[PDB]
Amino acid sequence: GLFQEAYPITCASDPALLRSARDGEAHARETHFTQYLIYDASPLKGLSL
Amino acid sequence: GLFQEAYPITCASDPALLRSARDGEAHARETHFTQYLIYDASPLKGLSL
Repeated sequence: GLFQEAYPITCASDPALLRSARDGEAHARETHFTQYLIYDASPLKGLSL
Repeated sequence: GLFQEAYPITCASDPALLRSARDGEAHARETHFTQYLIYDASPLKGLSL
């Protein structure tokens, strides 16, 4: 409410391309032909869940 | 004012190429067919910001 912001989380368009989330964003597949990923950017990044 | 110089920052032609510059210049893509990338050369390099 104070910042008027909203954090994205670990999400993509394929369960195929969701596989490269369990290694961090080092080699996370951002983009195949249309299939797009957005890594987690949040206070909740890197945490237990 | 003394050196008459100008430091280049991390900049590239493709957001394809920019993603590879994030984790260090060891395996960063310098260039492509006609695309090109400039790694950071600056007093600011290595820093948090």
